[PDB]
Amino acid sequence: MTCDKLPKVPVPPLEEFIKSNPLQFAYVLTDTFDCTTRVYVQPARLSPNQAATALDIRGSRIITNDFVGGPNNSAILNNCTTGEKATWYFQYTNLNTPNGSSYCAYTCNGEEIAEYKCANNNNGTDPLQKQAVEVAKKVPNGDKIHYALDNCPEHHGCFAFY
Amino acid sequence: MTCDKLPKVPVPPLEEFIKSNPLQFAYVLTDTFDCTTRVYVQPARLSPNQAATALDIRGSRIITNDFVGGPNNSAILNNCTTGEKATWYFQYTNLNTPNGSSYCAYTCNGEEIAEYKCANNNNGTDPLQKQAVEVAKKVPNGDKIHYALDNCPEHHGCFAFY
Amino acid sequence: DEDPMTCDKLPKVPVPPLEEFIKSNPLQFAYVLTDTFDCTTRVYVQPARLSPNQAATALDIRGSRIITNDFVGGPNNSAILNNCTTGEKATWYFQYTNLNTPNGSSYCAYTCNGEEIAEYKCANNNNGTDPLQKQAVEVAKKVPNGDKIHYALDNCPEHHGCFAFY
Amino acid sequence: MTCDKLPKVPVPPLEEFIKSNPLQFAYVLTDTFDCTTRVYVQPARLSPNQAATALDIRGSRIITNDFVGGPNNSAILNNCTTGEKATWYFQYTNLNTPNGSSYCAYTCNGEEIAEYKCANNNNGTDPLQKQAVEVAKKVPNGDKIHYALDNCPEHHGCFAFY
Ligand SMILES: O=Cc1ccccc1
Ligand SMILES: O=Cc1ccccc1
Ligand SMILES: O=Cc1ccccc1
Ligand SMILES: O=Cc1ccccc1
Ligand SMILES: O=Cc1ccccc1
Ligand SMILES: O=Cc1ccccc1
Ligand SMILES: O=Cc1ccccc1
Ligand SMILES: O=Cc1ccccc1
Ligand SMILES: [Cl-]
Ligand SMILES: [Cl-]
Ligand SMILES: [Cl-]
Ligand SMILES: [Cl-]
Repeated sequence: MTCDKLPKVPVPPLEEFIKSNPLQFAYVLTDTFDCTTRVYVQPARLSPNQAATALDIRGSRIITNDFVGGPNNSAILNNCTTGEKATWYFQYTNLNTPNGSSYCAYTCNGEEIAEYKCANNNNGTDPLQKQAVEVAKKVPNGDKIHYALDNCPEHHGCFAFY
Repeated sequence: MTCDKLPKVPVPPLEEFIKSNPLQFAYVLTDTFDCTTRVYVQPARLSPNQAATALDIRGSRIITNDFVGGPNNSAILNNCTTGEKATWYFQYTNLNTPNGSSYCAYTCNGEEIAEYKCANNNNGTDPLQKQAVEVAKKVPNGDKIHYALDNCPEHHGCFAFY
Repeated sequence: DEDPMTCDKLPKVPVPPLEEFIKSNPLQFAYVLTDTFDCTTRVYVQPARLSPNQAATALDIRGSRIITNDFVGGPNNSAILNNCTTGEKATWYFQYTNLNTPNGSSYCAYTCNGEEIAEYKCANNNNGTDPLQKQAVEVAKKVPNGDKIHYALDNCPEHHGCFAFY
Repeated sequence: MTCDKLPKVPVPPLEEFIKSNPLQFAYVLTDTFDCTTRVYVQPARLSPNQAATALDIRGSRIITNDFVGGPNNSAILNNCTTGEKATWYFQYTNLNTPNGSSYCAYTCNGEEIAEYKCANNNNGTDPLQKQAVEVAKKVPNGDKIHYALDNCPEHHGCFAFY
């Protein structure tokens, strides 16, 4: 019912995310992650810290965050343009089923949800994603969570990018 | 001597490119691809044509091209923003050695080279990349081929993004 | 048809006559990119009588702090700024202006770092009620680096008698 | 003789002040207003009280006072930071001549001059400014009054600001 008490499933192995690539966010909190494609990237072989990278792609715009495991099934993100950190958790994951992948992740501002990302690669047909959104929408600030794929730009021959 | 008669090695399997992720371009033709990270993406599970996607990331800007294999060891690109096509080839590839990956690819304007991209994930240490750049520079328009990683922006805690 | 995708492709309307800006004084920045220009009031100033270069000045006022930039017209409907404190220059443009309407003034202005937006200032004097402003912000947020653009007027310090200053 | 007996010329229309923007203070009492530029601002469109604002700008610092007309050719100020009040008068004004603008204003501690400001946009060439300063100095505490543009910071390419 409040953000700090939401579920926190274990972060799947990185390989499970990469096998899901690319995804799209079906539901998000702020406007930032509307009409967005997610790509996960393994650490560079010469990276000293071996952090993976999450790519949030909206047309010609890209938002990049290295991330690593933290306590309590957290993912600690480092914004690659600013160096600021954010602590994220997974409400649920359901990766690489025979009907594809979905998950919902979130980051808190105390008892408020500061951001929400529900990703899938199956046109939003995972029944888990429905249940999860309904729960998160009732958390403080979660009234803002909305469907993120209405009236997105037209494509020019590519399926996942525009 | 001329672009049309450069080497055309077999395109490696996609998984070889993905296992090399992420790469940087050490030598390019146009300055669009300066200070750039390359990430490859598998086709979306629901994508009708099953085209892979090359991501060309320069700080906060991303260029995306779907691609599929064509005749004569070619890759056919589809710019996701404009819908413009281009036929590309690999001069050589050397992916996933015990010293990492490098390759050089090119597209032609008849006998001149229109674009050149030499990627690696080993700080430019593959012998083959030296040989291959010197050859491509000697072709019509390869005077414009330059080292692409001079004076790039400073990072904020991420290894391969800025 | 489709929004501009990089900062270099944003619209560039004519810089209104200085006098239209001065008649809009003072304005507040509803949306900005860096945090520097949160809780900020804009005042335009004509060139001084004895100004050798006849540059106007934009004042960005945050409580008891001020940032100042001389500006002059440039090619392609640019304004070229000179930071009065550092001598740093920057080429700006207007995404739109809608000054001195029956519902007041708004505009949005920007400066690019190539294809990314480096700074963004949307000002108004009508409590953010201009529909043009809202659509301008949506377009600008979508270019590289535009995700940092944010509402700039939350949790600003308490005033002590004055409407536009604090 | 005494501050309470100084001239009190009419407050010029606000448009006359704004047409004079910007000015510098050639003489002041307190060193607070040394090396200082004056800018006048019209009331905000939605200001309920419709007070104008006087801006005192010294490098990167600014003092702001809302002001309205009051009894006896007075301007009543409201410090925007402190909420504090001052009653000021004009000793003279000489706005928008063919040689530019000048004026001198003052506020009193009874018979002592509390603060004094003489502004101009013509490098202090207005004969009226000379005579008005000479007179102000002979007032109790008017010994403090000094040429205020000695030893001011160097500029970085702007005429009226630093
Ligand atoms: O953007 C959110 C996120 C969450 C977990 C891992 C990577 C990224
Ligand atoms: O059509 C967009 C898209 C992107 C990623 C996954 C699935 C669909
Ligand atoms: O950017 C060029 C390229 C070449 C081959 C495959 C994918 C992309
Ligand atoms: O060679 C290392 C490297 C650096 C940046 C991005 C990708 C790879
Ligand atoms: O501070 C931004 C700016 C832009 C155009 C004109 C004046 C100021
Ligand atoms: O929108 C009105 C306003 C408020 C404070 C300062 C300037 C303008
Ligand atoms: O600071 C002095 C003053 C006097 C009259 C009007 C505005 C300001
Ligand atoms: O350079 C100082 C200055 C400031 C305002 C008006 C005239 C001159
Ligand atoms: Cl996520
Ligand atoms: Cl390539
Ligand atoms: Cl501006
Ligand atoms: Cl004054």
